[PDB]
Amino acid sequence: MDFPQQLEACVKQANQALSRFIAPLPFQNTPVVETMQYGALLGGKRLRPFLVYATGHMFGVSTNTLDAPAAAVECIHAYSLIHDDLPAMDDDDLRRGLPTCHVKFGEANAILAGDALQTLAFSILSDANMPEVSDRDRISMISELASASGIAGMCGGQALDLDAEGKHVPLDALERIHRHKTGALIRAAVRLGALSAGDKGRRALPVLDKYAESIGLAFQVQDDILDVVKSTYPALLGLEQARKKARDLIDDARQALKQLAEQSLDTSALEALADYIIQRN
Amino acid sequence: DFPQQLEACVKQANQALSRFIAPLPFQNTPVVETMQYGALLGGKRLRPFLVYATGHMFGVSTNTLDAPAAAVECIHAYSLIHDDLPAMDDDDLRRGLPTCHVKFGEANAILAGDALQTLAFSILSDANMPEVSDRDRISMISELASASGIAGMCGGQALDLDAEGKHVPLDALERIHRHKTGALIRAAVRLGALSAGDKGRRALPVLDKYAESIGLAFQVQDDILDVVGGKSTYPALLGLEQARKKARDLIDDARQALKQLAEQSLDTSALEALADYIIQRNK
Ligand SMILES: CC(C)CCOP(=O)(O)OP(=O)(O)O
Ligand SMILES: CC(C)CCOP(=O)(O)OP(=O)(O)O
Repeated sequence: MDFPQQLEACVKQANQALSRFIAPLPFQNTPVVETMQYGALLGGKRLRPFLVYATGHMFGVSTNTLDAPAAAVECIHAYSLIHDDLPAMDDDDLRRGLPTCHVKFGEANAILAGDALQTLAFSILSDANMPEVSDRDRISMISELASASGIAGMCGGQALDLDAEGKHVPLDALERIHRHKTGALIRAAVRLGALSAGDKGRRALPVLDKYAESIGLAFQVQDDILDVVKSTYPALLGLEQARKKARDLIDDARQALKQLAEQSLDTSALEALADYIIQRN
Repeated sequence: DFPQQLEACVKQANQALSRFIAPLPFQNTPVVETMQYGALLGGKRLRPFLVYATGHMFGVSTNTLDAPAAAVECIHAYSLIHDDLPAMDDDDLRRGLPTCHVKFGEANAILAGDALQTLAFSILSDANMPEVSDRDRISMISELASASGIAGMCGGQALDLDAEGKHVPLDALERIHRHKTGALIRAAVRLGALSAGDKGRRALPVLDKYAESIGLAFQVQDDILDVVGGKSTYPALLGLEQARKKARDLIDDARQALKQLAEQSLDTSALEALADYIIQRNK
């Protein structure tokens, strides 16, 4: 199967995993729970779950066990978008070809839905059945998701980003904003997949981190290029050197995978992802 | 002496809170300045009091209890920052001072509340709790999450909104409170007990009774004090004096639940003083 079919397949897996935890929730007939479902399940590429699944599978972890961190990272991802769309934030009327949550359900419902999705990520990690995941590793997973999603990571990146409005920050500052705003949660997806496998996965982390941060930045560069085809990669470097940048970052990602392949790990899915990113634009 | 124990637990909870907020990165950013303003300035710290009092009953150290005390207060703090927003309760003032969104703008207030919720989970998974088991630590995280999310606090805030000016009946009103404020108050007690482990876990059945009783009693008493100190309240549905009776009956339950524990060599004096304080407050 081609990567487009793989993405379709993961989207369906990520979607099941998501609904398996969302459907048993109380208050289903309320605007807020309806907003949570709209905001979490309708559209999206599910790249964070993909990373959890792909990384976990390399270490021989079942899809059942991985459904948990895959849904949990997507819950953090979904909540951030709901809050980021708010008029006080990015103020978006449309997302995923659909009116954003605050437009459809109202700001209060959007605020609460986002708040509750964050919490659900932690309930999932602390409650989901993961038969071969030790208690120590589960705490590492929770700890990782929390530092990556909070002020040290995602929130902290969003803070920096709003502060950078109208400041035309240099490339190094820009990459720092991205590393925290999106890099941290993408690194978390990979880290949760490997922690899932225990000590074996825990040893591949320094290399997996390099892969994750590199593809995290490569995604942002491609997004920026797609926008033209605040500071952005193209605005700072010019189109050609932004394309070069994405190519450089994917090379960095492949070097990381090279180290994993040398440890007899199947990097095919992670390699397929680097391939998909660089063929973009 | 109890009003002095409260001031003592407040200064302590604040220390705990600062312990976990101060070393965070980006200290010189509006968002972080907002988390500090919202978490630390003003408040009675009753949830932390519940954590400290329940834990101390089992001889758990304060240094250890600083974690669950700070974590529950972060959840509480974040809920107020978000609830104060114009789209929600729309409050310009709180604790006698401008609210977060008024002082720092909505964007910051939104982000700071989000980051405080995350911090609660970073505290429970990272804090040094030398005597706390991994299975218990996990139970402490699971509990905070269930109590704070759609099944607890957020779900209560929703029920409360979806009921905007609907004159809900008594059962619906109690359901709103049970989730909106009861769950987190019970979580405070449940976390204090969990840190102790086995001894604490066996006390939960009775501790929950105490927690649920005082949780509702706080709300009934708030309603009473709003009257003598449309949306449904206890005096509006029951009558002022029937609301007082209701609060009094709740504290009785709380005292009885505690007897059962004091009947197992547990010093319930602090939890007793709190139950008495609830029903006795005049402002
Ligand atoms: C483009 C956009 C505003 C949506 C943000 O999410 P994202 O593009 O980081 O999500 P993925 O790159 O993981 O698909
Ligand atoms: C004044 C008053 C007791 C009402 C404040 O209620 P709150 O929920 O903000 O805090 P408590 O639960 O500690 O009372």
